Amino acid sequence: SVPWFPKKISDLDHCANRVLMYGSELDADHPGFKDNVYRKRRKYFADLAMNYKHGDPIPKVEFTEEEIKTWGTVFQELNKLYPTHACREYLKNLPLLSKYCGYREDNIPQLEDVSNFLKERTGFSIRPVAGYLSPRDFLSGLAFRVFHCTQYVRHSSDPFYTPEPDTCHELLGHVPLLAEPSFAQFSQEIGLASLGASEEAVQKLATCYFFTVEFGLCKQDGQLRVFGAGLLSSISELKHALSGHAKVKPFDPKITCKQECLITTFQDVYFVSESFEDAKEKMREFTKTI
Ligand SMILES: CCn1c(=O)[nH]c(=O)c2c1nc(Cc1cn3c(n1)CCCC3)n2Cc1cccc(C(=O)NC[C@H](N)C(=O)OC)c1
Ligand SMILES: [Fe+3]
Repeated sequence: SVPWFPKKISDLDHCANRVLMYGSELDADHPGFKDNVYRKRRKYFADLAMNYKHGDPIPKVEFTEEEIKTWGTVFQELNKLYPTHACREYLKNLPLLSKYCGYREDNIPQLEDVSNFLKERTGFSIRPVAGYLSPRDFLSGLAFRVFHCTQYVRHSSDPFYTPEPDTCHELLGHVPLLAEPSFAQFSQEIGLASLGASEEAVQKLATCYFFTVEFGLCKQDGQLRVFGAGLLSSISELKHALSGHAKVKPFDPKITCKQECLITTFQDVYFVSESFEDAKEKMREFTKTI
């Protein structure tokens, strides 16, 4: 029996509010685990996502100057690295987001503006998410070109805190590539493949997603470049990825899906896609077997 899956974009209303672990219930090792002010702020962001329904404009948020500063610091340092690290598709769309969506050191972009930009570019849109979803539900969003996005900012105490996604990771890591048609097609086809798929096939697709969309490397004009959003929002690992101290394998779904996804350290291995079009072709061949 096929499990329930969303049939239209508004059906994600019934997936999105199935959060297994809420964004306000912080990890024990979270930098703001003892910060009562930060906890209330996270509960505010999580209620915004919980009350969101498809069709709504995404609520616009007044970030605090503390939150702006944290973004600014991350923004400054990553932008020094992008020209020598990021893939050409990333570098092409970043300036368009500074122009149209307010990407500045002194301004955190709003998800609604970014979502309206993505809709025009690739038909991708944003949905604020109140915490961790099952891989089935999270990936099911991509089937309708919906990216479930966190809206909160990481704790100001530790601005290089990379384990959980925050809105800095979404905006600097994911969005510039969701504005690229070839990548948007690749992402959506992961989403389509998981709709009603077995729990086994969902987990394999999630693992391929992790080592492409989140931590992928690609070869361009003979060079290794970064396109994974988790690398593009992590100063330390972005540098580590294109250094000679990291192990690298070609992207191959049948081998890639066996790799453990690490959470609290650098990845043990990164997979290199030849291009987004080729990765998409490899996933097409792979999904037919699962
Ligand atoms: C396909 C796998 N996947 C999934 O099955 N479900 C998701 O909901 C999900 C996801 N993949 C991303 C997107 C993502 C995740 N990461 C990065 N981008 C950048 C590198 C760090 C991890 N999400 C959305 C999401 C939203 C909110 C929280 C978490 C979360 O991982 N919380 C930390 C930890 N899980 C936790 O709850 O406490 C131990 C993830
Ligand atoms: Fe991510």
